[PDB]
Amino acid sequence: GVTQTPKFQVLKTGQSMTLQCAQDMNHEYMSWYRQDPGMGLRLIHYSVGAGITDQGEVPNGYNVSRSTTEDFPLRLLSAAPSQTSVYFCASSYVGNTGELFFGEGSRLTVLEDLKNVFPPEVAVFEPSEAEISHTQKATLVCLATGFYPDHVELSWWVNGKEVHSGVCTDPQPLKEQPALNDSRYALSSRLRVSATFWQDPRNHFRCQVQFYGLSENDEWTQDRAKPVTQIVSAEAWGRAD
Amino acid sequence: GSHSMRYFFTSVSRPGRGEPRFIAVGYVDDTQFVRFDSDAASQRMEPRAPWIEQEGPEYWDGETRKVKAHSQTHRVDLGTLRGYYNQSEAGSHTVQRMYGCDVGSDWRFLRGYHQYAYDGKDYIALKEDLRSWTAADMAAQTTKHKWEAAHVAEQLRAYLEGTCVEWLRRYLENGKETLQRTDAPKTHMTHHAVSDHEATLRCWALSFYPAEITLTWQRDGEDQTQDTELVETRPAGDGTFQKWAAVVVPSGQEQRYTCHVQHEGLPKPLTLRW
Amino acid sequence: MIQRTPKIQVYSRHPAENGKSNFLNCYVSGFHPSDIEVDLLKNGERIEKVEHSDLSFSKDWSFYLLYCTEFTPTEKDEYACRVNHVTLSQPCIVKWDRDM
Amino acid sequence: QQVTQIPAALSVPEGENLVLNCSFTDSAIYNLQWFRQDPGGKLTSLLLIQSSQREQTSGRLNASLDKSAGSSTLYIAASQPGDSATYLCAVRPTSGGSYIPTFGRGTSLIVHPYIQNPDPAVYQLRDSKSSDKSVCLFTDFDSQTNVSQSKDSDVYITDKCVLDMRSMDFKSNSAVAWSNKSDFACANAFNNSIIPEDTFFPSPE
Amino acid sequence: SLLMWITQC
Repeated sequence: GVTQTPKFQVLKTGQSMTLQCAQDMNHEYMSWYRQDPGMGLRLIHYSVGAGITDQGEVPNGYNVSRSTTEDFPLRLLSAAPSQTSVYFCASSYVGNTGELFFGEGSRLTVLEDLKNVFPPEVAVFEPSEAEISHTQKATLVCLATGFYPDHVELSWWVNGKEVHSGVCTDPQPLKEQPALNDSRYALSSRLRVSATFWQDPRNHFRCQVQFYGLSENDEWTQDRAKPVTQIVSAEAWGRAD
Repeated sequence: GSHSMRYFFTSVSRPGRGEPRFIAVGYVDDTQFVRFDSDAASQRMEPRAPWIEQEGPEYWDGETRKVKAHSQTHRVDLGTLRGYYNQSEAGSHTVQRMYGCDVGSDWRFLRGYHQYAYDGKDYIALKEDLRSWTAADMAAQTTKHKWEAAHVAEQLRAYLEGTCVEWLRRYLENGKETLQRTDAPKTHMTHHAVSDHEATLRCWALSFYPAEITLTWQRDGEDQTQDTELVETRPAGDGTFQKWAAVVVPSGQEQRYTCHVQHEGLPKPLTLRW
Repeated sequence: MIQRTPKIQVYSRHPAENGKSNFLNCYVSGFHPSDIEVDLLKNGERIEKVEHSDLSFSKDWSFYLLYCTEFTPTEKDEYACRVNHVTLSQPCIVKWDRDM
Repeated sequence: QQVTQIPAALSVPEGENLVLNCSFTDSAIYNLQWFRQDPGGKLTSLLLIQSSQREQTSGRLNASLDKSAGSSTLYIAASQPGDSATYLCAVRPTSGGSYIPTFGRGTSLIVHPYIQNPDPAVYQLRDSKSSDKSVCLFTDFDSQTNVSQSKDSDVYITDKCVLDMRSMDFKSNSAVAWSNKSDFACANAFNNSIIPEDTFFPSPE
Repeated sequence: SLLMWITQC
């Protein structure tokens, strides 16, 4: 398949970054796109073979090379905020079906000031008294707040096992200060179990949030914990009321 | 007469001294018009005949781009093919491809081709119906199986049956002065005492075009077909061709023999006598 | 088997006339693999500038190339094509005969 | 040349078979491919129709290709809320020599969950560490109930998302509201599209 | 004009 690394990345203006892309399908054609929030794929570069490359729609600030069949690295010479975006690598045969194969995607965020990168605050809210008696179900709400950038992955863990049934996280986060350009984000997720389950004191509930922030080796000087990539989690326990 | 556009591709692997070599050449009848070479510094499709130069940059960028996609596909075919015959990586091998179309005297479509070879032997080829394939051996069964899976033939149809001939007609009328041309053969004869009881008669045809020609020796009107030495039609170097046919006859009987030269640019078949 | 040795014909572009500039051709054919080495010789000496056509091949898949160079034929001067290929153990020389 | 997909938005209730349109100006194409993309997520290929073909199928998905009339249709059997996403159709040229594809801007699909016997309500959940800090949960509401956004900068309201209790074959919609402010205790939070047919408002303490 | 799409053997 097509594997892109990294998936998340934060940069300060001026840094040179390389997004890797590789495939093992012997595809002759590999391409790079950037898609800004609900805008549309915009072609940066593409190549049909080892040794060749061609520009696309937005090749500015982006260099590319194809030294081999498998790898098609995209490099930003000098990072700019305007380049903050989601990048997609895509490959295909230059014949056969001509089916496109997109990579996982890579979220870059270019900031002129690394201060503004905040880890999430995570809190869990216990099911309501009324709910349980009225519906015989218990809905836990997890709330991740104050994080930036919008790079997070949220999961619910019940009794040490990731659960998916009865969950729904916001498709996307919301700006705590919509007026601001660089507003910090919030995100809510729901885990609904049966009343009898929430009412068992043995049951352990936990909401974790994986945050992608600064590379351990990034510059930092703030009376505040270096907002590095990390996990922040809150938990709660079942109660016989 | 008839006309045709052919594209020949050669790819040779190099055990351990760089990428494989790719060489692509395009022809219209017996006239090369484009060429690409992995090892040339251009890295572009180059014009090789006068007409065609009128084609705009978009055309060149395109053919250049397409022909590199061809070199990758072949770069890979070299590895996959080893795998099918489970061959070592030590010796180089060769992959060849030849696709194109033909048109009648009226430029109407006639035939389509798409053939492939490995190490100088047939591997796989498109039947005349442009819908099925012919696999030479068990390795090609695999190439064939995935080609009918990826509806390859159905996709080629489009090209051979149309794009290919459209371009051919185009090059045919842009090149009238070169392509529509016909050059009758400058003809003559030789006589050299071969053995002590006989003398070779060699019938010459020179600077003619197209290459299609027929040299025929006769004795007493009955064409003595076996006993006729024919060299492979060869290029003169200037866009025309040369060819000869010879017969060794018992000395004295030279008056009895006759050479016959048929060629499109010839209004009526020649016949020469020593 | 997997190898075909080349055919070699050596001739001039135009009819040979002593003392008149012309082109000495060497047409190698029916060979495979493609790797081939071809020189033109003036009285044994290898002629330094020689050009050649782009590699192509026949319906039987064998390769063919035309090597060419200008020369001025004479009576005594001997010309020849010298070819080497994987099918050959010795360089293969073919003298130029102007009646052929 | 140009790929068009209208209606640009599509809203239906789960269970209904639906159609997604796709149109292209240049019929000279090698293939048409349908993708799927969810906000924050990646692109997922759905079907790939070669120019030589027609009806291609995968699971509940089915799609036709009428390359003559520059049209393709994506079918979907028994709509599941999980189908909600953006669908895109892209093409690649029969010639031109760039293999560069062309995308449409896609159609927005929202498959609303069928909440058999709804039970609108607004609960108040409390932080399991520090009291005081709590949250509001509008829940169990009907598919015909929009959750308009907040007008207050100190009030946050997340849209509805449906969650599924698979083993109990039960689905439910829910939105969340909260503040740092010392002002409301639910009841007021969702003042916008409330639809209080039965919005059970528990009596706190 | 060359063929645009070529399938690997």
